[PDB]
Amino acid sequence: RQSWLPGSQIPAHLDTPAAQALAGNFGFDPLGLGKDPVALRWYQQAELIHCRTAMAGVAGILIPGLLTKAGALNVPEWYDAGKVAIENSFAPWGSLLAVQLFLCGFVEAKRWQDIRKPGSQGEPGSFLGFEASLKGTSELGYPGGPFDPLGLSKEADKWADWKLKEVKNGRLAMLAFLGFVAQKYATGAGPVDNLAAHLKDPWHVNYATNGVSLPFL
Amino acid sequence: LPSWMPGADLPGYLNGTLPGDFGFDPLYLGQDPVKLKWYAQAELMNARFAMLAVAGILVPELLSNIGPGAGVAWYDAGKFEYFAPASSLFGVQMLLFAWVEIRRYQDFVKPGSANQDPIFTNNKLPDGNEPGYPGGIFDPFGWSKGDIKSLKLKEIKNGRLAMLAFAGFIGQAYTTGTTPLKNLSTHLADPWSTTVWQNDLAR
Amino acid sequence: KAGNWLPGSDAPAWLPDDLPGNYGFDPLSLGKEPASLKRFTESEVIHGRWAMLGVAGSLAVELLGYGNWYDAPLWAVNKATWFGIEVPFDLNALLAFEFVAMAAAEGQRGDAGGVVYPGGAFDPLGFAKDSSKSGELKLKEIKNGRLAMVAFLGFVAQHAATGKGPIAALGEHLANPWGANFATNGISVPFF
Amino acid sequence: DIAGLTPCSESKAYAKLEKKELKTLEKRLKQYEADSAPAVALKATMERTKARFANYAKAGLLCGNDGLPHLIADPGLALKYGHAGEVFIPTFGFLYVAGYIGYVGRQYLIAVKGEAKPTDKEIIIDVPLATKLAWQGAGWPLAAVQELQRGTLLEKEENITVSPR
Ligand code: CLA
Ligand code: CLA
Ligand code: CLA
Ligand SMILES: CC1=C[C@H](O)CC(C)(C)[C@H]1/C=C/C(C)=C/C=C/C(C)=C/C=C/C=C(C)/C=C/C=C(C)/C=C/C1=C(C)C[C@H](O)CC1(C)C
Ligand SMILES: CC1=C[C@H](O)CC(C)(C)[C@H]1/C=C/C(C)=C/C=C/C(C)=C/C=C/C=C(C)/C=C/C=C(C)/C=C/C1=C(C)C[C@H](O)CC1(C)C
Repeated sequence: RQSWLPGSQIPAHLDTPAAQALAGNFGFDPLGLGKDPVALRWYQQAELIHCRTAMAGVAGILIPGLLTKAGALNVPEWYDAGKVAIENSFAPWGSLLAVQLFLCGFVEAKRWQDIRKPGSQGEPGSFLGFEASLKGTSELGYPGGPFDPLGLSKEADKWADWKLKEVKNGRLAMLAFLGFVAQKYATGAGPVDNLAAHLKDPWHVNYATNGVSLPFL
Repeated sequence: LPSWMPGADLPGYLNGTLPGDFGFDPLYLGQDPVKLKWYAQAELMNARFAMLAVAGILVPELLSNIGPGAGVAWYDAGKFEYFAPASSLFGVQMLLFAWVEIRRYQDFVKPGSANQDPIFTNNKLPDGNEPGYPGGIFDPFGWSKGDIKSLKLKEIKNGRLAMLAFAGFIGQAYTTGTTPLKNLSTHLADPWSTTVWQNDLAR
Repeated sequence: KAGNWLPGSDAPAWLPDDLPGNYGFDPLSLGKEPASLKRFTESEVIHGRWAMLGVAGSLAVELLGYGNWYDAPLWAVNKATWFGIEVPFDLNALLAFEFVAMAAAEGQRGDAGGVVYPGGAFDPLGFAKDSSKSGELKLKEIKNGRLAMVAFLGFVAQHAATGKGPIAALGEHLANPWGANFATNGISVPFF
Repeated sequence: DIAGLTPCSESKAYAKLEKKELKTLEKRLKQYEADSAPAVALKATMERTKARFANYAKAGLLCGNDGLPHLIADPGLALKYGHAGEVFIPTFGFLYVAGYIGYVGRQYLIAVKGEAKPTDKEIIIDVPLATKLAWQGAGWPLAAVQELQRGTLLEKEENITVSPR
């Protein structure tokens, strides 16, 4: 099958039916973190959550950052948007962070108890009418019901394809956010400006020339 | 079987059931038949909107040079009054196309299930469903009498040609800064000093 | 079954036919379980009745001309009135009387388990003593109630957009229809 | 600032100590040639001294009455006044590398106990297995908390005990 290195030996914990049936399996565990199956289940879940919030974050970076170079959407830089928004806002950032900690902690603890027990949040009586539509969908980390409204996960002949598109776009968006942080510290401009500079002069404006990323040369 | 490149080995999943099946898929994008159904319907839709687009870019400019509310170029249609702001027209467009588009999509999901008029329930499209090829009132002049193997192939050929033409109009306009019939008039005035390489190097 | 919310699609096997307003609309499958579906039928009828009362009240306030539904608590964010006649009360007293009366009435309603259509002294004119026209009026009741819920959310969104009442915004839509809608707004469609 | 300590870039004994070290180095410098290697080495010494005092004044260190940098070991007070780089970031860096060394040693011990000559693999080091575990030891905090949560980090009471207990 496909692998992150042709010719390297695939680790024996990533070559089982439970590991090969997951999503995006290419045999990449050189540090051996997923040798424990309980750890691999927990890390599957952590990867899915980092994938989805990284895609949402990097979309919030790029689409306002692309459209601010066109006419509409005068949006500040992503490392200035918190300051500009909290000047525009009504609440202090501490109160806004406290509200998001409570509202996220509720939902997070729901997901946490679903990871602990899969058939957990469907106790009859524990929710007003949520309780029927808060079980899993036989695969943990892929809930149903109000999550996924449009029924795209109903056809089984598309399902591994949707999984693998999600895990690839998520890993690529995580690389994009680590890039956003790194470029921000190195260059001092926005990522669309970094892309415009690498398109204006590729052979002279890159990380070999910024004077930060490799300072021995 | 007329190949896109004679002598070459064609992909086995392409069989002539689709209109304009010439065996052209070097990136193997049509291996899954579900993706091939989606791509066939999307080829039809992009092709038909591109044919309408190339007609709507040619004919006002083909009439602006000869003997009519405006002779404005195709990419400056937004800076014209049209009795209303463009946002309201955007909203009207999105409502009416939400209706029509979701009705086409329900036909594509369940073929033979979007045929009768919802208000006047006697009106109905006939049972020759063929998702992507509706018929009935969408064929009011009584065509399709021919097999359509030929008419479908002419439809996808003119559509591919107009898709390439619209990708043209965007590229030619973004490069030359001007209008496509004036670009064709320059290529007819002096084809040997006005090529893509001539203008690209004149940059 | 009152119809089909999307033709061609099938009805879910958990929504029975003898139910007021069964268009089969359940994409999220929220009521696949019977106790949930019972509670949601109760909640749908109660939300519909409160929204009919609220929409009729906001229409009556703005048509009779004492402000809109948004100007009505402005004396208490800051003297009350009703039919133009001033009412001699304050915010804390009103909240006290409302909390006591609604706690009593709501608590009497919540003691009964699955009563959606009570009758009795609630139904003095006795329209529901036929068991067929009562069901047709149940269907009319759930349709009017869904329409008034949509109308009240339209009131809230329309005022958050334009800052005006619904009858005044309807006057704008009748005066300049292609120049006063949700797109001259500048809020509902963020571009242009 | 904290504990009555002035910042080093504001402190005067810090500047006096910098001037005194430069005075000693230039009194040693003034008895040589110009392009001679002792003069070159002493000018490199003075360059490193000026760079060191400038870097310590730049890092925001707190000086006392003696003009010497003082460190703050309290997580909250350091994170509040911008001093996490002197105790707090060094303690988490140390705990990472010290658990690295300990976890690689523990994995080597468990790997060599499962043979017919554990003492022989303890006297003559298996270099490929030791380098394999030394590269795989980078995920030691995750692997350590997983071995903790499985109940395999710890031996039960099959340990050696004395007569008393
Ligand atoms: C106000 C609360 C409310 C509740 C509790 C119900 C409950 C019900 N509806 Mg009703 N419905 C409502 C409002 C409500 N509805 C409104 C306002 C409309 C018009 C849009 C409808 C139109 C409708 C149709 C056509 C049908 C139903 C049906 C049903 C029943 C089955 C569906 C189900 O199990 O999900 C339970 C429903 C909920 C838990 C809804 C609670 C709100 C959710 C969680 C969030 C909604 C937020 C909303 C989308 C925000 C919109 C913002 C906007 C700007 C886009 C159930 C009894 C079916 C039926 O058999 O009739 C009895 C049916 O065919 N409903
Ligand atoms: C209950 C049905 C209903 C009706 C009759 C109206 C009517 C109106 N709206 Mg309101 N509105 C509604 C629901 C409704 N709205 C809902 C559900 C929302 C939240 C999405 C809004 C949010 C809103 C905003 C932000 C604005 C308006 C505005 C207006 C006015 C201008 C027309 C327009 O652009 O509409 C808006 C169009 C829609 C919301 C899309 C239609 C979706 C509806 C719910 C489908 C059902 C309609 C039905 C099939 C046909 C009409 C039935 C009716 C005769 C009973 C007009 C008086 C504007 C105004 O102030 O004018 C000056 C304006 O800026 N509305
Ligand atoms: C090793 C023992 C130890 C000792 C003696 C101190 C001593 C101090 N801490 Mg520190 N702290 C420590 C370890 C310690 N810390 C550890 C391990 C953490 C991480 C969990 C912290 C995290 C921390 C924060 C966030 C803060 C302090 C603060 C303080 C100072 C005042 C609080 C006090 O008197 O509580 C006696 C200390 C203990 C009983 C040890 C436990 C420390 C707990 C976990 C945190 C105490 C914070 C306290 C509730 C905040 C008081 C606010 C203050 C303005 C009144 C005091 C110098 C506060 C400060 O900056 O003062 C200027 C402050 O805001 N500490
Ligand atoms: C696998 C493995 C295995 C073996 O064994 C070993 C090793 C190798 C070690 C490993 C690897 C690893 C890695 C690589 C990792 C990485 C990760 C990442 C990158 C993440 C990110 C991640 C990322 C993320 C989440 C992110 C997210 C983001 C967000 C939300 C954002 C937000 C925002 C916005 C919108 C805007 C505004 O204005 C601001 C802010 C607020 C800023
Ligand atoms: C069905 C379903 C199913 C599937 O499964 C899923 C889904 C889709 C999710 C779902 C849906 C849902 C929905 C649509 C919802 C909505 C709702 C609403 C809108 C409500 C309102 C509701 C509303 C309501 C009650 C309202 C009420 C109101 C009122 C009383 C008012 C009052 C008032 C007045 C008089 C005036 C003054 O001056 C003030 C005030 C005080 C203001």
